[PDB]
Amino acid sequence: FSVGETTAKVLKDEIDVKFKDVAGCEEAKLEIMEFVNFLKNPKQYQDLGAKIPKGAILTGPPGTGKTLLAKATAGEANVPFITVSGSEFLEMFVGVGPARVRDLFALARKNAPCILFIDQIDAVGRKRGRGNFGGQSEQENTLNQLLVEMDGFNTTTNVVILAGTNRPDILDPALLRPGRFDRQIFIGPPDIKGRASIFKVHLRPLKLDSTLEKDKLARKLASLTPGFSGADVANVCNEAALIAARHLSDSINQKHFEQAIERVIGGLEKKTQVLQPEEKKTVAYHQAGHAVAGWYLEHADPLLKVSIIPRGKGLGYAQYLPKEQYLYTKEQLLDRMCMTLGGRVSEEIFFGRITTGAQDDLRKVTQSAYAQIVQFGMNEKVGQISFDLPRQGDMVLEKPYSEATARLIDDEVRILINDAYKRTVALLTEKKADVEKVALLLLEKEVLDKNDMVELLGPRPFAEKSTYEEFVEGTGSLDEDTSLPEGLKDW
Amino acid sequence: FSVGETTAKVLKDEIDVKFKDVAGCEEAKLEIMEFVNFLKNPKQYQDLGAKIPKGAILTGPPGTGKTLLAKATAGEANVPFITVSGSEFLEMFVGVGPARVRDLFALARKNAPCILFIDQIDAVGRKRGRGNFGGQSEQENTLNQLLVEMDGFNTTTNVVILAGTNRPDILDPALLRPGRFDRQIFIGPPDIKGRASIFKVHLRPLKLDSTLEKDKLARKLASLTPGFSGADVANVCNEAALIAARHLSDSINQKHFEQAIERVIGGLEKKTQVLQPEEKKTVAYHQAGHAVAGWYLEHADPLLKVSIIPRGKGLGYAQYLPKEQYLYTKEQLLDRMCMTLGGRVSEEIFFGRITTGAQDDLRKVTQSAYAQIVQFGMNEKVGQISFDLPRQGDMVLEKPYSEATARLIDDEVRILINDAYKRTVALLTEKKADVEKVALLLLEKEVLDKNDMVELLGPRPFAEKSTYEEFVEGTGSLDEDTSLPEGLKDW
Amino acid sequence: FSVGETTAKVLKDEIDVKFKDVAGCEEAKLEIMEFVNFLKNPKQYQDLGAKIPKGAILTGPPGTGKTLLAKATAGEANVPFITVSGSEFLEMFVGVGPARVRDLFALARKNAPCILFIDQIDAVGRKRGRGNFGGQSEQENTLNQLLVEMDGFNTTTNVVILAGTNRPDILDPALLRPGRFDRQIFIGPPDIKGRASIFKVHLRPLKLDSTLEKDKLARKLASLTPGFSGADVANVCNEAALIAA
Amino acid sequence: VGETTAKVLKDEIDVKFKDVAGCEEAKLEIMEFVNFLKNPKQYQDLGAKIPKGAILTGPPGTGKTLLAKATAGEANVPFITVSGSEFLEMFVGVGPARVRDLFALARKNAPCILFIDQIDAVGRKRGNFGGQSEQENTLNQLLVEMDGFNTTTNVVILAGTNRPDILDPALLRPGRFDRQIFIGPPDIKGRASIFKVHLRPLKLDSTLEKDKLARKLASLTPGFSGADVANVCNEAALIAARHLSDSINQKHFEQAIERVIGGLEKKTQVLQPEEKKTVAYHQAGHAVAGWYLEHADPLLKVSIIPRGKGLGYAQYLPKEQYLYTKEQLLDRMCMTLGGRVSEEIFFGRITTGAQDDLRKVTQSAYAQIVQFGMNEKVGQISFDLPRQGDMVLEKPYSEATARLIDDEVRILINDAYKRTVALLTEKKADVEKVALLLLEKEVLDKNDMVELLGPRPFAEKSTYEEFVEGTGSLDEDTSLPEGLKDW
Amino acid sequence: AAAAAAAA
Amino acid sequence: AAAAAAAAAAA
Amino acid sequence: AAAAAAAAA
Amino acid sequence: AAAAAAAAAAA
Ligand SMILES: Nc1ncnc2c1ncn2[C@@H]1O[C@H](COP(=O)(O)OP(=O)(O)NP(=O)(O)O)[C@@H](O)[C@H]1O
Ligand SMILES: Nc1ncnc2c1ncn2[C@@H]1O[C@H](COP(=O)(O)OP(=O)(O)NP(=O)(O)O)[C@@H](O)[C@H]1O
Ligand SMILES: Nc1ncnc2c1ncn2[C@@H]1O[C@H](COP(=O)(O)OP(=O)(O)NP(=O)(O)O)[C@@H](O)[C@H]1O
Ligand SMILES: Nc1ncnc2c1ncn2[C@@H]1O[C@H](COP(=O)(O)OP(=O)(O)O)[C@@H](O)[C@H]1O
Ligand SMILES: [Mg+2]
Ligand SMILES: [Mg+2]
Ligand SMILES: [Mg+2]
Ligand SMILES: [Zn+2]
Ligand SMILES: [Zn+2]
Ligand SMILES: [Zn+2]
Repeated sequence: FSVGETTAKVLKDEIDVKFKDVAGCEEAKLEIMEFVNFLKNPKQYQDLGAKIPKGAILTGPPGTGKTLLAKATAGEANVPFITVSGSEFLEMFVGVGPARVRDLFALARKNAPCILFIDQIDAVGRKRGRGNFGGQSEQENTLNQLLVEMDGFNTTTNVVILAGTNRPDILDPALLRPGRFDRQIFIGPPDIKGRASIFKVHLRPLKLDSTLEKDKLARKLASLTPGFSGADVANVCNEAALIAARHLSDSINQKHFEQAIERVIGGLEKKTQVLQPEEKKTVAYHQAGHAVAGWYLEHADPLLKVSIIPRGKGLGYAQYLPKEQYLYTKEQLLDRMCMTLGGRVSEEIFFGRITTGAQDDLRKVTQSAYAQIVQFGMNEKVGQISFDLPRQGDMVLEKPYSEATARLIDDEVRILINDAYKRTVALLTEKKADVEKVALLLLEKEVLDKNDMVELLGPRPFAEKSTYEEFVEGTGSLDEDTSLPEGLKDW
Repeated sequence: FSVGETTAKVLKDEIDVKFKDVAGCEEAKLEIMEFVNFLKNPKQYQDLGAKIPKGAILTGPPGTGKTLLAKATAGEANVPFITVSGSEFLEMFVGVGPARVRDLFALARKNAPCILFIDQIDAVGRKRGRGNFGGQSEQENTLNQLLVEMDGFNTTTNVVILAGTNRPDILDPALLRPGRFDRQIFIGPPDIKGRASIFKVHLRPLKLDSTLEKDKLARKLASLTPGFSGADVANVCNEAALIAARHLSDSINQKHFEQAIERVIGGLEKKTQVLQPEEKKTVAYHQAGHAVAGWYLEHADPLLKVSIIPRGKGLGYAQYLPKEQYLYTKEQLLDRMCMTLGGRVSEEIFFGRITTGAQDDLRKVTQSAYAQIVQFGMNEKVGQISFDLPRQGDMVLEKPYSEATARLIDDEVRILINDAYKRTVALLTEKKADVEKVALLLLEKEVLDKNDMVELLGPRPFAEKSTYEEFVEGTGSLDEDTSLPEGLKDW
Repeated sequence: FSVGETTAKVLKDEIDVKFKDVAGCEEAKLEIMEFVNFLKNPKQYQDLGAKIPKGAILTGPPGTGKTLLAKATAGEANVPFITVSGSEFLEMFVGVGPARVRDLFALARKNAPCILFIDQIDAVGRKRGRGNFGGQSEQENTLNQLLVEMDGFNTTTNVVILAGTNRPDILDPALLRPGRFDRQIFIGPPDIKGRASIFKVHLRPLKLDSTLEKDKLARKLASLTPGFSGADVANVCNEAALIAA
Repeated sequence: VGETTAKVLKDEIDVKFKDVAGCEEAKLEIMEFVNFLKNPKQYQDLGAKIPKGAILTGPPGTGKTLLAKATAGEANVPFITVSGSEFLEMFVGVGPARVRDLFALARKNAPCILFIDQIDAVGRKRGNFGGQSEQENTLNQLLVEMDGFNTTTNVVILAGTNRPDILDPALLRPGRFDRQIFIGPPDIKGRASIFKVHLRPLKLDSTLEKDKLARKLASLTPGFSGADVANVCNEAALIAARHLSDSINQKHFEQAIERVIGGLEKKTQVLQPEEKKTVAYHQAGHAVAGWYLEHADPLLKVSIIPRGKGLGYAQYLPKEQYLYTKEQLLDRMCMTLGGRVSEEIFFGRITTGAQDDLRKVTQSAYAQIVQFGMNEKVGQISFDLPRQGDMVLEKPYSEATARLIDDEVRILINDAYKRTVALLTEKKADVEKVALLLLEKEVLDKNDMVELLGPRPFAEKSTYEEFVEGTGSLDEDTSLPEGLKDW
Repeated sequence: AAAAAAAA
Repeated sequence: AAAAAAAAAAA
Repeated sequence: AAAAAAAAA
Repeated sequence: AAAAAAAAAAA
């Protein structure tokens, strides 16, 4: 019967995504261009005896441009290109699966120099288990067919097998070997020089003011977006136009991008405030505790917008600028705990009445006091011992140590938080006038600029860095260098 | 072969739900009116270069208007509208999950500016786990096929992919990313300004009295129905017409509304299930303990009506007006516990015997004492540590802390409740005569309103707010502004 | 395949169960005759601007006459009556549960003014949680398909979604919200005023002694049967029919 | 359907027996299989039943398919190949019918090799449902015609899979797949012969000899299979023509090794001048600690240029051995703790770096206490310790034992910790030298360590010619027996 | 909590 | 654990 | 955490 | 593969 078709389209549509659209992942797009550089100019490589590399895996967190980097190859390489998804092989029969990979490559041999792309390969790339559940056997037959066809008998050349997944750890080591997938490319979330070039790709079809050059704005916008990815930048460019045209404006201001950031980080800003003046006053004194403690602690994040207008599932928010770091020390993690506890401390100093509104502040202080002790080794008494924590979605099934150790751990979380708590109480009790100044201004303007904090408290007394040019002081290059090697100068 | 089609329905019935039928949440409407305003006025959005957003997720508690806000989207938009559920994809075989997602996007992209709705996406969008049982195998092949169709090579423009869910936290981060679901919309339960405009939607088909006006009545019913959802207001408006039609009345009275608020909260009201004369003497002393302790405590709820007639799973019944407030303090939770324990206290002062009737009064006190100590930070000995406390339908596997902490918690719950118990025993002995006044009328007149408890106990010695205009007047708007922006002026 | 259909039989025959045969639930028969009073006289309710409630739930201990009170709701309005159990959904395969909810409501609309009774709904109506156990995620699929077919798109009118249960505490908040189950009705065990009336329903086919009055005997057997359920009283009048036989 | 989807291939494949080169004791036993087809006399002189074939087993990337390619080219007999997954079809009755057509194809080309790659797609544990009964009748069809070769004189059937455990024991009876040629990962003698195959088609530098380099590349690459060796010889050619270089030099091979196990050498990453100073002082603490412990692995390359999931790395030369003493495990704990110690001496602050260092300190010390007998107080016990990632069900020992275990692991780690703090404080100026040279060069080799610290004070082993003196042959040998005079 | 009672 | 059958079709 | 908050009831 | 001994990221 005619269920033997590969359901893979030989991509004939001219995709208009060149390699100039794929920014950020600079050293990852170089190793995809060498697939194109080989098929277009084989003389540079065949004079050194270099065979064609067989394939590649594109790994990374989701939303990083490992499908977009495959879209660039379709629109640039002049070879035939076909696409297929990793969950298209299995259907409701026994032969289908293995009889569908065999016609994926028999199609890919009729197109002799072609490149094929398997998206979400972890649907048929799962590691083979023992004699087990009956649905697992059909996945192993489809995988074992895929392994023979990529490296074995009747394995042709000139077929580059690109592949993409975001769970490479569940993959079979028979796929991960060279000869099947010669390169494993990890496309991680880019840094600030990478995000600044992803803004340059997507600010390009917008319409900015007579001011706001698209080059200097991309440096500003990557500063305000720490920790984003290749697709989180794509909404901030997009949804700032949908805010610019909701108010029926002619060109996108800078004030429309910041309302596109805070919508994605925060949530729906509710227009009708509903709180009574005795419970808007409590949220105001609470959000001033996040403001002032974050303002007077070194290693705390810079402040952008304290607002008691309800947003998302909260009654207020703080809008910090998280320092895009890779190594947290012990004192940097304490001043997040001494800041996240800062809201309840300001309630307790002014009112004397703890509330239930600090529930999400305490869950953060809990999880950043267990990960320091169990997961990290920040505690002298437990020791230099690291474990694995169960996540929130993960379910706590059995604790992997003794209850006499868990008695020791919980006695040390309680000392760690109380040391973080007494520091904040001894911080907001001499700055009691400064918390008073912030939250009274919150009860009229209902938001605060960072400039409003400067007009009220003064300059922040710590070595604060906020702009792009003072985040990229260290590398000394000021821009993501898209310089090509000498064998890659056909682009 | 036979199994595999998408079983979707390109709906042809003109849905009579407009955006005016959705109230309470303009901040969620406005980000879904931007999808229809794109499909009616593309020139406004494309003069700034704005692409269409590729979809949106609708999160929230049950009964907040998430399927209704998708019905309104099929109302005004002049495009076809395709509807599937989440659970429609998996059926009994392997591969028929991903083979049915592809046929969904076959029918979707066949219509060019279509809008697609996946109701209850938790059946498919469940997070991809590691190596486990084979039931998670064919679910993740259906999720990965979805993620290829949302953002891949076979991804055309102007196909809006809406979806609604109750459980956001179990969803896959690859599914909730920008590019798959650009907008993340949380529709919470409505506030009091939000609720009065939901009454205006559902007081619209009713035949009320000639005295009652639909604007003043919608404000009154929102003040009498605190904490309700959006689908509760539709039930109070429905059953007040059904109560009015049992009594053969020509028009719906306000008294017919107050019998519908009581029927939804309380349950069925058994008048014929009689008790013994030594049982009614016990139930009346139990319910007078809830009445008098709720009367003389400050932060307790204002009382509406106390009955001794059997209502549902219960011999007595009390009817309270819960204060709509978002920040419970430590005293406002003790006074809710001292009111709930007042039933056992009163039948122990008068009789000496304690019954099994205070079982459900003790399950509320227990759950409100773990929540202060474990989940909030309301305790000194445990510390300011927050844990995810398991619900009633959550079979707990193992505690997230030690055993010497669980010994520390259950000691502090005993100290907490026995301080709430002694505070109520000291209350209903100072007010011992007033409890006897209330229950002797309860044996004569089986219900007591608020007015005939003013006739017994005088006015309540605390300021109590009771009307809409008193619940709202601190803010300064008095209504919910449905003021659409400049670029949305087509509605 | 034969696995996949809803296996719910349609009692489109005129059911001989009336509200005359249900006793002890006088305050709960009034909430359920409103569903029948809507289907007989819609004009009485639509002048005020009322709608039918979409379905009611029947909580209480087993044997208190929930199916008997549901067959009386169909036998008055001459509507078809579709029986299904809450344990008939959990087939050992995957996705057969949602495949039988979609077939149940398709049968509930081919017969359009019908009254649907889902017996023991707490087997597939248990509260949805996180990754508890292997096989628990199939109940959550069957529950989410039940949520869509009741209050969502493809929602019909003139169906009464009745459902009996014993443990309403373990039910999902998404089922118990108004819109799915508009009326929550508790049917407790009968007291002695309650089940003396239940004897009079079942003593009238029997031939008694010439000295025993049915007004007197049903008062006395209700004293000699404390704490029985409604189904037990129906066996006391049936076991003694066997003993006399 | 019924189509056998096999290909009678007689093509002049460029795979010879000179292309296998390192599985030599596994090489002669397939030369014996060619001897069965060409000479049915000298194996029937002693009344020996000629076996039907072997199953090529081993880790992936080793040679269990290439050695079947070399049989097709070297032996003049025709060759037919399938995979195991090509047999199961939609219709019931095709799977146990293609195996007729495969074994009937082997009769029309009668003296033949017949290779079934990935045989674990057919050979499985039998069982039930009709989908499991299909591969039951397919595997039974394989066993019937395997035994039915008594009429023919010469049909040999090879097989190759990387999972011999899942195979049905009905395949392993006499008269069937008798031998199990285990093709395993080579030692450094056989691995240098693998580099000589793949240094052959390269245009190398003129100052490099293709045998002095193949011994050097086998020295720098321990634990690799036959696929990781063919990749380094291919990646270093692709690295060469990336820069339009004239010929491949030694620096290109040292990067292709560094590419495979390291990640992606990326320069565009931004790091503050304080967060490079923390990483440089970190991984000098791993470099000096492995330099001064006797049983630590010798240092190969330390860099702070980011590689995917890491800010820096320290490539080592793992001593490929089979037994670990109690102090050979102590010096690895004292080295893995070394980076965290150096952050504490130079700074006084403790980072979330060395999180993956502290995992290895835990999962060694747990395995050392629990599932060996390395502790006197816990005793001579061994427990099936559940691996990380899998769920832990219930402990096989008491809570009082788990209190005793977790109090001794804490003693074991602090004994590894105090030894490193005593090491990297006496040697404090030497960690200062190694780190500041990483702070300006960002990559250090072992040659940069010898020029900075002097020679390592221990009788180390790094050269290939001192790796080989344990046997005395001094080179890997390829010779034939006396009964194999046709190859 | 909008309802308090004496359970059976 | 729930089963997902892979149906081998008959003649 | 990019932004702290004050949660609901 | 072989020994890598990296310094991972924590962001
Ligand atoms: N480096 C980048 N530069 C520019 N745009 C990018 C980049 N990475 C992602 N995008 C945008 O993100 C979308 C595609 O993201 P992509 O990198 O393909 O994520 P993905 O991981 O492959 N999708 P998935 O496999 O489901 O996780 C498009 O809208 C791109 O414009
Ligand atoms: N904001 C609102 N305005 C008016 N009616 C509303 C509103 N919210 C809910 N309703 C009513 O509630 C009913 C059910 O809404 P619906 O959206 O279907 O439930 P839901 O909020 O989506 N929860 P669920 O669909 O079960 O996940 C609608 O038919 C309306 O009658
Ligand atoms: N001994 C060897 N000498 C040289 N190259 C080798 C050797 N073994 C493997 N290779 C290389 O690896 C390629 C394929 O090896 P192969 O035998 O397919 O590995 P494998 O053990 O079969 N892994 P698998 O596919 O799971 O069975 C060959 O084409 C060579 O490039
Ligand atoms: N109140 C009642 N009046 C008369 N008969 C009753 C009553 N309650 C129960 N019965 C008898 O018990 C049976 C009711 O079935 P039941 O076991 O109550 O269903 P469920 O287990 O779903 O509640 C009927 O046969 C009926 O004769
Ligand atoms: Mg992708
Ligand atoms: Mg819905
Ligand atoms: Mg192989
Ligand atoms: Zn009570
Ligand atoms: Zn807060
Ligand atoms: Zn390290």
